[PDB]
Formats: sequence, C-alpha cells, structure tokens
Amino acid sequence: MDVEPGKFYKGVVTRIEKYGAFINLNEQVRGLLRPRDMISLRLENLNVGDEIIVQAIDVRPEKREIDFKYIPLE
Repeated sequence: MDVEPGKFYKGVVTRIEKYGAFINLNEQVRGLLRPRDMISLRLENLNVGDEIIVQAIDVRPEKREIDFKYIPLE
C-alpha cells in the first residue's frame, strides 16, 4: 500500500514518544502523530498496539516519514 498526502488511513501505534506517537500504515510506511493534531485522543491515553484512524498530512519521499492528523470522522 502507498500513501497520498490528504488521504484517509488506519494505522497502529508502535511506541509513545514525549512529542508524539510513531504509527505504521504499511510494511515500509511509518510516520509520526503529534498531540496538537489530535482531537478526542491524547498521547497520554494511547498504547502500543492501538489501531488509530488518521488522515495523512504530508508524505515526504526524501524523509520516508509522514505526518498524521486525528479526525472526528472515524
């Protein structure tokens, strides 16, 4: 699966950082979910293995990483 900037995807939380949560979308696709981009869910309540529905903000090939945004449209 490939990821486009602005499309809707579900991902799984790998680890909780003090500045966000790293989430995998696909075998070679991982990104970062930041707290100010979160609506109903806070980093403080997220656990390793939780499936979170997010929208892709920026997909940067040069960086191989993606920004995630939390939406009430789950």
